Amino acid sequence: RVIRVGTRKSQLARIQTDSVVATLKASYPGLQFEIIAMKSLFTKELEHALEKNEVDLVVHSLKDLPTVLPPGFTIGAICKRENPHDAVVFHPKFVGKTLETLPEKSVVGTSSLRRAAQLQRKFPHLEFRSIRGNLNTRLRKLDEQQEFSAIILATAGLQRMGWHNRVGQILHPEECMYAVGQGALGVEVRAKDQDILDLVGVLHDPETLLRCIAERAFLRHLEGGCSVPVAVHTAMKDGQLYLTGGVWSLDGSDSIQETMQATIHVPAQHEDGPEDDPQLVGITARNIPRGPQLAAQNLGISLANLLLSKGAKNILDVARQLN
Ligand SMILES: *Cc1[nH]c(Cc2[nH]c(Cc3[nH]c(Cc4[nH]cc(CCC(=O)O)c4CC(=O)O)c(CCC(=O)O)c3CC(=O)O)c(CCC(=O)O)c2CC(=O)O)c(CCC(=O)O)c1CC(=O)O
Repeated sequence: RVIRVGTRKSQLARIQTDSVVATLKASYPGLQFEIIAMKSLFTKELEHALEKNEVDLVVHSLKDLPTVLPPGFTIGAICKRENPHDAVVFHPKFVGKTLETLPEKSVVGTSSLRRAAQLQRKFPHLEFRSIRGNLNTRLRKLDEQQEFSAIILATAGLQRMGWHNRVGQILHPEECMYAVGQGALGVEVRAKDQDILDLVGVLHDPETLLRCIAERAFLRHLEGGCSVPVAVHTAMKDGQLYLTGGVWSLDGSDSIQETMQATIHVPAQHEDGPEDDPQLVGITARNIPRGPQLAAQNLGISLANLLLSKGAKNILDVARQLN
């Protein structure tokens, strides 16, 4: 009867879970949804819950899900993407500044290798430094202490907190391309639970799905391991899917970046697809035509092979061993 939704207890995970449950209740007003509250450790804890039929589905930020999931789990819904951009919050003394106009040697807080690599390259006169804590803690550090002049974070995190007004600068791709999956939510479920897969398949957004298949296929084929600097940009326009991807050394000084495109129509109709169909980069979308999904996957693989031909494996190897 009731659909059990497991969640981490942190505030942003609860907000994300609530928003997905709200969309499910809009399609299914006659159904009961119960929220059960209980990093890579907690991902496995939620997977255990799901393996043991303690919960039926779990909501993650998509960028937080590896491109290979354990067997028995799949991503049963890619929700419509929120804003994928990275953003800057400034120290309060910096009224109306941007990263371009901060004094030289200002310290910017980020614990993302990806952001730090791209931003050191774009802003060589700033210092980029690790900062610890959840979003409320980083904002306190910034408001109360003098170490940091600014911090970097995902716009969609602040947006979900109701704190969009804290944003002082939205970074564009030439400054900082986003992480694979950033801004999309993914729902993880048991790989062979057909009732729940049909249920959450109403959440799939076809454009976001194809974009993220391509972003994820690209990342998987690079085989860089976790936490190397890799970033993407995707757009669907005029029948084309565009994928830009890049890799960087930790200090940003070495980089390879290329763009490929493919003719991929965004499907507007749901279709009743076959059940034997294997998942693509951990995603199961049986109600969306399969052809465009495979084409999005092939685009990511292609762009990854191009980058590897131009030397990406050596950049990723060095970055991985120096993190
Ligand atoms: C091998 C491998 N492991 C993973 C899982 C994985 N993903 C990341 C990316 C990551 N996560 C966070 C924290 C965060 N998650 C969501 C938000 C809000 C935005 C949103 O919903 O999209 C946030 C906060 C925020 O971004 O503001 C971060 C940022 C950490 C920080 O700011 O200090 C990042 C890094 C980034 O965006 O560049 C991680 C890293 C976690 C970390 O660095 O703290 C991990 C696990 C790990 O590497 O240990 C993946 C998937 C990565 C992807 O798809 O983007 C992979 C890749 C693979 O399978 O090859």
